[PDB]
This record gives sequence, structure tokens and C-alpha cells, in this order.
Amino acid sequence: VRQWAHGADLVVSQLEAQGVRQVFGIPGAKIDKVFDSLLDSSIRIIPVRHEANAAFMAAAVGRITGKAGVALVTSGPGCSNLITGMATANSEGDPVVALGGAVKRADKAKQVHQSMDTVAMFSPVTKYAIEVTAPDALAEVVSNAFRAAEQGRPGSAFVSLPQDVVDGPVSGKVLPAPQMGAAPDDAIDQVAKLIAQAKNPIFLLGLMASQPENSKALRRLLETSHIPVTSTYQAAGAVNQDNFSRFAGRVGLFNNQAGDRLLQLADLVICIGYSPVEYEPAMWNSGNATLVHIDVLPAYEERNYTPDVELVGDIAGTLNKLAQNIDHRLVLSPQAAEILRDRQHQRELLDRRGAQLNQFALHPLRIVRAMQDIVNSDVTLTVDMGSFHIWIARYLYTFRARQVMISNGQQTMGVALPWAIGAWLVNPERKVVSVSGDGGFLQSSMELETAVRLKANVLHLIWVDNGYNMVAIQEEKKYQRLSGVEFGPMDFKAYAESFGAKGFAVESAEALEPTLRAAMDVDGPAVVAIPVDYRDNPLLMGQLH
Amino acid sequence: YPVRQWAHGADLVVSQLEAQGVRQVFGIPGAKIDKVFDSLLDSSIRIIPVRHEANAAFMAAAVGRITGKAGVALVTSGPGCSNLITGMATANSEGDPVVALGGAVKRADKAKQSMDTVAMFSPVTKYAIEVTAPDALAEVVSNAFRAAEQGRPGSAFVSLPQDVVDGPVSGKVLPAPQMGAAPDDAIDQVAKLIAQAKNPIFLLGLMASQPENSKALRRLLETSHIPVTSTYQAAGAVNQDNFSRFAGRVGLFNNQAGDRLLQLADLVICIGYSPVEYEPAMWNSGNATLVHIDVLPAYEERNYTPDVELVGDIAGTLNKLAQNIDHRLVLSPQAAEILRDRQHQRELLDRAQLNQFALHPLRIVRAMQDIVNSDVTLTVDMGSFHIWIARYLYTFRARQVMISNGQQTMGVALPWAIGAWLVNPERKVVSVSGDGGFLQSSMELETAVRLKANVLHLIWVDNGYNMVAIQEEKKYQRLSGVEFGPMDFKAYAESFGAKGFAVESAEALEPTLRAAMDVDGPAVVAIPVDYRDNPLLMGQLH
Amino acid sequence: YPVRQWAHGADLVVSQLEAQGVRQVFGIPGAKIDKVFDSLLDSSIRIIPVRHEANAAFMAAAVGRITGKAGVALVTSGPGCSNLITGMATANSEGDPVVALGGAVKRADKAKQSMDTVAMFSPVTKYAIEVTAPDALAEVVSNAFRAAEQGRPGSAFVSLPQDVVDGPVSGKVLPAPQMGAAPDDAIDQVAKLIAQAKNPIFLLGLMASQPENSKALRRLLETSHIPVTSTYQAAGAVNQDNFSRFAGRVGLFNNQAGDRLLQLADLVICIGYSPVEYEPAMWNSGNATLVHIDVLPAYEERNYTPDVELVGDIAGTLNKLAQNIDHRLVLSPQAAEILRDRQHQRELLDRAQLNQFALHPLRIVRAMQDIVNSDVTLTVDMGSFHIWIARYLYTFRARQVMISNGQQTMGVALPWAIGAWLVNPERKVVSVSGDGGFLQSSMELETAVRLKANVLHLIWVDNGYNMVAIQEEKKYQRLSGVEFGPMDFKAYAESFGAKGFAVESAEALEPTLRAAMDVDGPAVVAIPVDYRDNPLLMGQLH
Ligand SMILES: Cc1ncc(C[n+]2csc(CCOP(=O)(O)OP(=O)(O)O)c2C)c(N)n1
Ligand SMILES: Cc1ncc(C[n+]2csc(CCOP(=O)(O)OP(=O)(O)O)c2C)c(N)n1
Ligand SMILES: Cc1ncc(C[n+]2csc(CCOP(=O)(O)OP(=O)(O)O)c2C)c(N)n1
Ligand SMILES: [Mg+2]
Ligand SMILES: [Mg+2]
Ligand SMILES: [Mg+2]
Repeated sequence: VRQWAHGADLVVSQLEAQGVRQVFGIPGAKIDKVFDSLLDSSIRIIPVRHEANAAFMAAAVGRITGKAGVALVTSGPGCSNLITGMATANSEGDPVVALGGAVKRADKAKQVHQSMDTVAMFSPVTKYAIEVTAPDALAEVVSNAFRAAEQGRPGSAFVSLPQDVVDGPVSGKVLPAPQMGAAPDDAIDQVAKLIAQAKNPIFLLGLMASQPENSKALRRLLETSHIPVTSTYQAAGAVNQDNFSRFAGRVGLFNNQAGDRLLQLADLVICIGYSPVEYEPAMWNSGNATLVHIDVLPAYEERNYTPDVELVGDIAGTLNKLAQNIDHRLVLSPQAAEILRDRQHQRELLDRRGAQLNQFALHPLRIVRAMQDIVNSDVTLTVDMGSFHIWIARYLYTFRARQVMISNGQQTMGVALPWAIGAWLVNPERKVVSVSGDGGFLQSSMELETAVRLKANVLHLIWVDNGYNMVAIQEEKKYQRLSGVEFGPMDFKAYAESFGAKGFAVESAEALEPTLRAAMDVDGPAVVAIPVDYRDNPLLMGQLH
Repeated sequence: YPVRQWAHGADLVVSQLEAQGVRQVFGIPGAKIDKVFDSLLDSSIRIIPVRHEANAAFMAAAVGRITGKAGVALVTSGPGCSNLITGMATANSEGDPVVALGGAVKRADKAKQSMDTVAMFSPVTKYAIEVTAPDALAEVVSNAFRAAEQGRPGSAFVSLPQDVVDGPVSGKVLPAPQMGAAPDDAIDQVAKLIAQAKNPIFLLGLMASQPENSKALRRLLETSHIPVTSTYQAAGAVNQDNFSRFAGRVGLFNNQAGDRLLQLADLVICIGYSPVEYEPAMWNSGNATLVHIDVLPAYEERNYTPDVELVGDIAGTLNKLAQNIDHRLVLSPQAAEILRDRQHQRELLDRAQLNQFALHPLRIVRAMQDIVNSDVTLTVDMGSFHIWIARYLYTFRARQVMISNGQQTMGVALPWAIGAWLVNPERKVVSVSGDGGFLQSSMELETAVRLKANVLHLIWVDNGYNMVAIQEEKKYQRLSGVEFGPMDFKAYAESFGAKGFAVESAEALEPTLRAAMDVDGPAVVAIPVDYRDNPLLMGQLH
Repeated sequence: YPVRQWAHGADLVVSQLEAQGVRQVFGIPGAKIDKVFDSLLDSSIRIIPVRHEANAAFMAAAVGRITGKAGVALVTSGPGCSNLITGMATANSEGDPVVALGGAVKRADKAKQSMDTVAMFSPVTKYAIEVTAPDALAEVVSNAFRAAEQGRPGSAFVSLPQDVVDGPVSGKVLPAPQMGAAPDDAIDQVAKLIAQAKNPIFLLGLMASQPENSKALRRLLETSHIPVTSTYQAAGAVNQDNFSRFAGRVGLFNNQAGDRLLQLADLVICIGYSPVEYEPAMWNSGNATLVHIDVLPAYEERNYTPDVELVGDIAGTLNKLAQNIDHRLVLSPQAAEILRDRQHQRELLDRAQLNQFALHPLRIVRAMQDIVNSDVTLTVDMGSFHIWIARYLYTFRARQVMISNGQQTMGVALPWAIGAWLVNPERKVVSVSGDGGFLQSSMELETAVRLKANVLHLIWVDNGYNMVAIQEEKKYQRLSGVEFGPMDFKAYAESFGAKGFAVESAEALEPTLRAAMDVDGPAVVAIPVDYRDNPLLMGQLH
């Protein structure tokens, strides 16, 4: 152990030990010693314009690297401004460690309830929430926060750091930054035998199946077996139409997915890193099939989810072993092949690569096609929440992006831009495309200054309707009249340029592709406003569950 | 197990309990939860009414600790639930799987001008939920058992709103884990470290004392002959007789061979151990290769940051580790000396004619060891007597001992004993406590008599709270609030219909214990004790 | 009271208690909180060790209810605190001012691998705080008493970390409200409504039973002669003898004159009343002018939305209201009939030779009324006997009765009685309970004997949980978990050193009660009861 002048120095040293490359946040009196200590480290300080976005950026870093993104904020409002961010990350399973300042331990303002009980506030939306009361257990708590966020089913962790603890001296050491084995060999063999006997098997991918550490094993198992696959949105990016011929689409939103039909037909369903909370089991489990559960944790038994076999342990190890016990590729049953044949037909019908679509404001389909043109395998795509989100999800089979951040169970708006910046920081050599509506854009657009400051190569697309359309179409369907969903117009090109970023505003369908192309080629942050005609939304909504 | 339409959610609950292998339920009925007690009447599940809910949690814990399956407590709303709190916290601390089903007001009256029980139980449980979705009643219960029984066992609380249990519901009962050993690659990495170790030592924790790990543990020890020491949560895992290289229990006394071996160690392998069981600072000097083996990743601490972590099925890991141990260990000079000292230490601790009255603690311990045989379960309450018994655990040869008690909750012994007896009603159980601990749960004597439980409860009588008195004496040289009046425990026990005895002389001690042990049913023996020599034992504590 | 340097925070605490007028403290010592018990030794404050912490909260509540000043409980960390929960919740529900001082681990070990007691107590208290600022120790305590004693009294919890009470602190003891009557203008507005009322009625709540409001209440009733009815929290505020227009207690029975008058009312004036005391839906038809008088604004409900609210000092308001009442009330035809019916009702309820054995409830009530005189405090536990006693409260003439119990917590009687006796040790106290309630707190008999408390505890013996059994019978026509074994309560009581009695025939009832009452000290009488006629009484409940 060492004698540390400040607890902040030990915290920073622990962060370095955790492999943290940067920290997102906003400084304040209570937490400033930590920002100060970061000056003497290898960790880059990234100042944001609103704490909420610090949590969103950290979440993106977590989902991509698999290692926790870090947010650093001051006490009081500093911490409360992160709450929505922490809840969103926790919901989508993104590892995030938030370090929040607090008044000194003995501050009498605590007894008079003059200072926020942040631990109580964060406990409901985090996997781990705690306040350091013992200076000597500083590295310990920070270390445990990372383990709690990155292990098991990933989530967010909050650590409250009293000012006196980080400012005062401490004596401790840096704790170096798991070793869980695959499922039992007998159970794996058991499953390999169920597979060899199944006529209509199918894989249902969940959150844990999309983790980076399981990518290789998953790819190997799919290639060896050639068994159909369907995914929940928390695994939307694990597999796509283009990289697997037997992909059946993502389930949980549209009522005609091949994944749902195959699951109904299945005589053997193998869930990977799946939890019933990702998609209602009653929606696909007919009970007429043998059920296998593969994950880092036991299954949450439920009326429509009582696994016949449960393989708990290291997912990658379990999938690799299973792959080694497969003698041949699956020969699709006439029925299964028919269902895949139908998805092929529906994609054909959803497509329109030859239609004019030159109306203005732009038709959602014309915008989706233009987005597909610029989003390729070297481009990451982040998607906000709103009506355009449903359009993009319907066509996820057409996006050939390196990766896509779209899952958003809490339906939190404003995540796209912050997600893109975080995704960009993980791979600054690649391009990132973020997309939102005007509502979401204005909730985090302040981070545009952050983007310009970082020279972040992010292209943000704004679908403009001058209102909260996703809520409006719900009100129209229920009351046939609108309330609180309409607002005024804005000059987004000028809005963007006022930050020093490149701004564009589509004034006709013909200008769409050229504009997106020029915006993509811009070396640095750019924003493109796209007026949209949401009149056809009812047609798309008719495909929802 | 098909999806059915149930006349009362209470019926689904009961079927779910039967599916979990529940044989009995402990508790006290009330208006809000009465439909469940009524449903149990058509069940194969036995209803065991207690006299105080706290004891339902204690009895359920013993059941859980012994069977591996959650003990079940059932109480009504309000005070029925709040009376379980201490019991639930005690089970959670000792890792005993318990599921408490607590009644509550109908959902609609919750915000009406009822206790927020979930909020009160959340701090002392692993799982605390309230059923708000009638159609997910079987799920919440089922998953409560999962929470209590899996990983590091603990207590689970489920609030059942009256309208949910009395009203009809649809649903199916859910059937009552398959994890493998640690990564073989890592098991070799550890096996290699063992071959390079000069002073290897095993530190056993809670999970190491689980029956599912028995065979593999013994197999690993018989093949390596590496010395062993245990926390009190694994007090029963290994004893002096079956392992000559046993180094005792660590955490209480400052002169244990286990601690000396830990300090001397170059390689320490912890199994089913968690810091909470014994302050790492107390034994981890910091310059030894630390290996962690458990069902859960290590809960890192300042002085407990393992170099290697083997997470997974313990029995599987240990079995694989054993197969990778070529030669048995040859104790180093210091190691051998340390173990030799423990032997000399035992000879000393054992070595006179203590015929004074009130009885000398050593005399009582000696007599206790005589009646406690390998077929008997011994339960120990909290108090000064606890220290005396702990000091001599090496010479106790009981089927099992329930002594671990981190919260230091008094009153646990009798209810634990009743719970343990119900698991194996053909055997005898012996519980011991002080007068203070005795009156906190003695109301269960009626329950013991009602059940015809073959339990013998011993009471060390000093007429006070001695364990507290000695700490006050040491710190203030005067006493406060630790002295109370005397009682005739013989008549007290007889009033319940149990057999009572009161030792009135030293020579009467042994004969009285025998007459009590020979009683087929509940019996209590009050034993006046002279705690004057406690200072000499306390000097042996950390 | 100057700012001093204290050797131990524990010393400041004690001085603060003395400043609050605390005469005794109830509790059980422990390592974390022992310095406080030690500090009390140099205090004028008496240390009263209990046998179970829950009872410390019950005894403290009686003290608070009677003196108006918070009763004090002192316990150690962990189970010491969790054992107080039910007691604290019961006090908070009945409005009894109680301050619990609970020990805790040193501040630095809190987040270390200790119970989050504040979080557990917050749901059942008015004030739950933990001292994190050593220099504000006297403040947190002082303000805990303020929280318990002011507004609507309730319980308050204070967690004292061991390092804070053992370590030195600086600070001064803080001296131990001045609110005026409601706005005179509004008092007239109400006085006007009273002059226009044809069927005015007073509904008394908790605050109306406070001694500080006695004189003003009587003065207001003697001047207006307006009929009165009371919730059970104000059961003692007024009785049949002192007010011929008393309409009984409302909330339990479906045939009360009070409810009929409330329904008939055109003007209802509630004093110190809060909906929680009696469901407004049960009596507020909704077409009467509703006036609310209390120390706190009305806690609006669906059927309790007062037209006029007089917030402020109750005694002052009532005194001013009285001075604005010219003529006494002339009962309307219906009002007079209703009161006449209550008179005929009493004549009936009173009207035979019940010499059966086991004893008939009516016989027991009759005998109870004979021994309970105007100098005796009567405490009543929860169970079927409770209903029987409530039915006949009009014929009980005790100094005071502790019966209100919204949580329906069993075991309250004896500890309450001990607490009430300590307030007036020269008087006799009588507590009554069922066998179930008796065993939950009977351990305090040792405390009673130790104190030489002049308490007589009566036990209605049925060998079960009857109040629950009758509800099961009605709903399921069968019983579950409500039957237990018999006991010899005579020997049980004697074992403690108290006087025990067991009624073995009807004719022996009265003589046995007398012999017990004549005992100068603790005495217990077990009374076998035949609950067969309970269905006839239950038909009288809402
Ligand atoms: C923070 C927050 N508040 C409210 C909502 C509810 N809601 C869901 S998406 C959305 C916004 C729709 O506006 P926009 O982002 O402009 O997208 P559009 O549907 O209009 O394309 C709203 C208001 C939300 N998701 N997040
Ligand atoms: C519920 C509870 N309250 C307070 C304590 C603190 N304390 C620890 S052991 C004990 C009791 C000692 O009395 P007894 O059981 O008579 O044993 P002795 O040490 O006197 O033999 C007390 C008061 C506790 N453990 N549990
Ligand atoms: C702590 C607690 N648990 C459960 C209840 C529910 N219930 C209400 S009164 C009562 C007991 C009745 O037993 P007893 O005291 O013997 O009275 P009886 O009605 O039989 O005369 C019970 C079990 C309660 N009030 N308090
Ligand atoms: Mg919009
Ligand atoms: Mg004792
Ligand atoms: Mg009874």
C-alpha cells in the first residue's frame, strides 16, 4: 500500500487500473479534486454540457468495449441530472460507473436533509449504489462498482464520494482489474443430442448474446449449425439479414416476424443470453417445444418460460463446446424454409429501390433509403426515440452498419447524439451516424459544442415534423385529437452552424442523397435537417404488435 | 403442470410450495393471510403455529440450512411482518435460505390512510417483493425460492395483498442451477501454484460447509493433506478427528494455529469464503498468493483481492483440482511446529476438579460434551457461554452445530433446535443459551411440547447479560443495565408441560443432564454459573 | 446551558435526556451502545433493563401517552434495533410519543461488509435520523423529542454510531410550541353554525383526549350540552356518567347511537380527529356541515372534506367557542329517541346467572368491572376478549384505559401496564390479554417482579387464537393454525416470583381476582373461557 495525498489520486489510479481511457462529466466544488487528479493521468477529461449526456456517452462506451464507461459529476444537481442516464443504461444492460461528489461525511446539512440522499435516489435505477464512508476502502468500492457494472447482466453503478474523502489523505493500494467456466459438459452433451434430433430448431438471442466477448463463439455456432436465428432488440446488432441467410428478424415490435412463426413451429428452442423481460414469453412460447436456456445466470421461471435444460456459465465457452458437438448443418424442414421464403417476400414488398418517392416534405421510406446509402460496415449508427425509430426498426434488415445502438426499453429520447459521440471516441477513425426527431435532438443538442470541440466525426440526422409525432399518432388513435404534441419550426442549419459544425437543410427530395453524401464526407461534426411527411405512419403502425 | 383457473390465489401459492418440496410452514395466522392457512388444510404441507413470528424465521432457517431448501414462514399483515424482521436479518447473515410469505392490505388500500413492508425488509434480505400482478403470483413465489436457495443463500420476503390471495387467479405451478466447474485452464494454473507452495493452507467459508461439496472437499483434502482452517460459518465442515492437519476455527481467538498458518502462507486457497465471514485484515498479511474459489466472483476488499478466481460449481472445481495433485504435502518446519503447538494447546486447555457451585464454565462444557453425541444436533445461542463453547469446539463431536451468528442475535438456539428436530424427528437436539437469550424465545416451549419435539434446552444462569457486563467492566470498571432478577426455571419449564430441572450442586450436574436427555420430548435444565473466571478466557479473544 | 467539551458524546446525550424531563430509560445494553448505559449511572435517570426490546417501545409508549413527554427506549445495534420495529410502529399508530435511541457501528464501517436501520424505521416513525455530525448530537436528539411530542404525537428513531457516543464532542444541552387558538373570525363562523344546527354532534379524536384539552373540552360540553361520540383513540375523553348525552365509541359496533347521530347530523364538529381513527365513509353521509378542529390542517379524504377548518391550539379554540354559545341544545325528536335507545340498549346488554365453566365472557367482564376502580389504569391487549371489553366500556370506570390498537398488535397489555405503573407507582394497574398475546411479552414479568410493579395481569384462556378462529369459521367453516396446547399459568407466574392463580370454577373467579388485587406486587390470573357465544357478539360488528 501507499500513502496517498488525496483519495482522488487513489480513485484516479484505480480508474487507470480499470483501463478507463476517458471520463465524461461536469466539475463542481465537491468533486473538483478528482478532475484535478485526472490532469496527472493518462485518462482524458471530456467535459460535457449536460450531465445526462455524460451517462449516455458512458453507456455507449460500455456497450461497445464491454468495459464500463465512466461519468464524473459534482454533488446535488450534479448527481440528480444523471438519473435518467443511469436508468437508461441499466435498462439496456450497458456497463456504466458514475462517480458523484457529495458534501463531507460530517456535514450537518445531511441531518437537516439539506443535501440529496443520492444513494436512495439511484438505488431504484442502478445495479449498485453506495456511498464511501470509509476512506481506506476507496479503491475497494470503486473496484466493486466496476465489477457490479461489467459482470453478470451488465448495468449501471453509482458511487457517492464525500468531499472530505476525496480531498483528504488515505492509505491503500490499487486493486488490479471473471474466470467462470462453461456449462457442465454433461448438460452440453445433452443439448447437442437434442439438436441432432430436432427437425425445427431455432436460436433466440437476447442481451448477453450481443456482448463482444461472445461474438466469435456465436458466429462459430451459427456457421457450424446453420440453425435459424431471431433476436430481441437488446441483441438487434448481434446478427442481421445480410450476415446470416437464416436470420428471421428481431422480435418484440412487429406482428408478422418470421422469428415468431419459427418459434411457434419449433420443437426445440435455444435461448442465448435471454431474459423473459426482453420479450414477453407468451408472445412466442407455445410450450410444444423443448426449451434450453443458455446464459451467465439461471432463468427467471415464468408461466411461459420454464426451461427444460439450463446451461449456466461462460456463454462463449458453452457455445464453443456446443459447436464442437455438432456433426452437420441443419437441413431446413419444408415448413421452416417456407417461413423464410415468406420473410424474403415481405422484405421484397417493404423495399422500393426503384420508386421515385420525390414528394416534399420527404416520405419516411425515401429517408430510410437515403440512410441506407451512407450507412455501411465501417459506420456505427445510433437511433433516438420517436416515430422515425419505428421506421428504422422495420428496416433494420437493410442497414449494413458495423454496429447499431437502437435498443431503448425506457424509450428515452435524446440518446442518439450522445451515444454517437461515445461510439466515436471508442473508434475515432470510424464514422458515426446519429438520427433523431426534433424533439429528441433539442434535449441533448447542447452536446453539439462538445462534438465540435472534439472534432468528433459524427453526422446527426434530424427528422423534422415540428412536433412529438410518436405521441401524436397514439393520441390520434385513441382520441382522434391532439394535445401537447405540436411546437414551432426552427432553422436547424443555422442552429448547427452557430456551434461551428456543418449544417444542412433538405429543401426537396432530389437534394436528399447529395446532401447526406456531402455531410458524410465532411471531416468533423455535421447536422442535416430533413422535413418529413408522417401521414403514412398509420400504415406502418398497422404492423405493430 | 397446466395453466389453471384458481378459485383463490391462495390455492396457487400452496401448490407452488408443494412444488418446492416444502413440508411444513411456520407462522401465526391473521385476517389478511388466513386464506393461505386455510388452503394448507387441503395440502400435504403441515401447519406449524408458533407463539411469536420471529421464531418462525429462526425455525425456517434451521430447516433451510439443513435441507438446502428454503424454510417457510407465513405471517399476517402489520405486526405479523414487522415481528419477522430480526429473524430474516439473522438468516440472511448466516446464509440460511428462508422465504417469508407476509400478508398485506388489499392493493387499493395501500396508499390509503398499512406498512411499507417491502421497504422494511429490503435492507435485511436478498429478495423483497410485493405481488401487484395477480397473474404472476406463482412466479414471484418461485423466484423467491430461487433467490433464497441459489448463489449465496439468504432470506426472501414476499408481501401478499389480501385481495390477491382471496381472489381468483389464472396460472400454473412452476417446477422447482446447472453450472459447471471453473475453467479447466484455471484449475491447472492453481494446481501448478500448489506444487510450488511451501506453506499452502485452505481457508473454508460458508459454501464449503454445504453437503453438496462434502465428498469433493474430503477427496481434495485426503489427496493433498494440505492444512485447513475454517470460519465459524464453516465450523462444521471439518473437525480435528477427521483431519489431523486441521488448524481450528478463525475469527474469535487470538491464538489459533489457523491464523499462524495463514500468516506463514505463501499460497492461500479460500473455498466458499466471503470477507464478511472473517475480516481479511485480520489474516491477510498481503504477501501470499491468494486463490478464490466460490459460486460467485470475489467481493473484493482492501486486503482480499485474490490473484486467481475460480467461479463456478464448487464440487466440480474441487474434484478437478484433486485430480491434479500428484504428491501429498510435506509440512515445512514452521508449519509442523504450529500444528504441534495446537496439539500442546489442546492438552493444556483440557487439563481439573472444578466442583465449585455455582458451576464453573469448564465443568459445564465438559458435561455438555458428554451428552452431545454424533447423532445429536447442537444449537448455540449468543452470550458469554458462546465463547466458552467455541473455545472447545475441537472436543465437541455432534452431528452438527448451529453456532455461527454474525448479528449476535440472542434467542436463536431453541427455535433453531425445534427447526432442526423437525427435519430429523427421530434424532435428539440440544440447544443452549443464557437466561437473557432464553426469555426472548422461550414461548416456543409450548410449540415444542405441542410437537413432542425431542429437544433439550440448557440454560447457563447468571441472572444477567454477562457478555455485555464483561465488556463494560473492562471499559468502565462498573456495570449498567446488565443485572436482573432470578427465576425458578424448573417450574417455568413444567408449566408448559415440559420436564424441568434446576441444578443445585456440582455433583447434581451430570445426573440431571442424563435424566433430561432420557426424556422423550421437551426438557429444560437451568444451570447456575460462576462467570468470575471469564476475564481469563477473554484475554484469548482478538 | 453553556457550550462544553464532552469526554464522550454519550455524556451529552444523557444531559439532553435530563433536560427533556426523562425519568427512566427502557432497553437492553450492547457493545455499541454501552457507553450510554454507563453514562446514565451518573444520571438521575433510572435504567430499566427489559427482557425484549419490543417491550421497551411499549412501556415507553405508555409513559408518553400519560405524561405527554416522550417515553425513551435505548437499544444496541443490529437485532437490538430491529427488535424495536413493531413497538415503534404501534406507538406511531396510536399517537404515543416515543424516542428510541439505537446503537450502530462506527460511521466508517457503515458501507463496510450493519443494518440500514434508518431505512427500516422510516416507514413506521415520524422521525428517523442517524447522527453523522458529532457536533450536532444534542440537536438531533432534541429535535427527535420535538417530533415525537408535537403536532400529532408519534415515534422517533435516532441511530447513534458507536464512535460518536464513545468519542468526545463539543456542544450544549438544548432546553426543552406557543401556538394560539384558531382565528377568532372563524370561531364565530362556527358558533353561528351551531346556533343554526338542529342536530349538532361532536366527534372526538385523539387530540381531544389530551389532558391539556380536558378543562376546555368539559367547559365546551357543559355550556352547549351538544351530544358526543368518540373514536377509540379518544375512548377515555368522555364517558356515560359525566355526560348524559354521550353516544358511545364509534368504529367497532354497528348499533351505536353515535353513528345514528352522525347520520342524522346537519352539523358535525370533529375535534382532534383524523380519518385514520374511523373511516369517514362509515359515518359521513355527505350532506352535513363538517367542521374540523385540530392542531394540524385536515388530512382530506373522499368523505372527509371539511367545510370549515379551525387549526391551532385546541384548548384555546374550544374555550373561545364555548364563550360564543348562548343557549344549550334542545334535542330534536330523532336525537332524543336515539339517546333513549342507547339507554334501553345498555339495560339490555346488562341483563343473568352465568355460572358455567369454562367461564362465559360476560361473567368475566362483569367481574373485571368490579375490580377495576377509578384509581386503576386498565390496559387491554388484542384478541376476542378485546371485543367483549369494548362492548361494555360504558360500564367500566377506570382511571384510564389503554385499548386503542389500530395495528392490532398482540402483547401490548402487560408492557403498557408496566409503563403506566412507573408513571404512578402508588396506584394499581390491570392488564388483560388472551393466551396468545400473553406469551409474546410475558418475559417482562421478571421486569415487573424486579421493579415490584403493582400490576395484575388477567389471561382469558381458550388455548388458541380465537379472534382469528372466528373469522376463519365464518369464512371457511373450518379452522387452521389457531389452536395450541394448554398451560399451567399459575406455576408460570410463580416461577418468576410473582403470584399466580388459575380459576378452576365459576364461583372461584371473583375471590381469585380479589386475592390477586390484594397482592402488593405482580400477580397473574389465568381464566378459562368458553368462546362459544362469540358469534352473537360478532353480529354486532361492522
Ligand atoms: C425524456 C422523455 N420524455 C417523454 C417521452 C415520450 N415520447 C416518446 S418519444 C417522444 C418524442 C417524439 O418527438 P421527436 O423526437 O421529435 O420524434 P417524432 O416522433 O416526432 O419523429 C416523446 C415525447 C420520452 N421518450 N422521453
Ligand atoms: C436481540 C438482542 N439484543 C441485544 C443483544 C446484545 N447482547 C449480546 S448477547 C446478550 C445477552 C447475554 O445474556 P445471556 O443470554 O443471559 O448470556 P450470558 O452472557 O449472560 O451467559 C446481549 C444482551 C443481542 N445479541 N440481541
Ligand atoms: C404480532 C401479531 N401477530 C398476529 C396478529 C393477528 N391476530 C390478532 S389478535 C391475535 C391473537 C389472538 O390470541 P389471544 O391473544 O390468545 O386472544 P383470543 O382472541 O384467543 O382471546 C392474532 C393471532 C397480531 N395481532 N399480532
Ligand atoms: Mg418530431
Ligand atoms: Mg446471562
Ligand atoms: Mg386465545
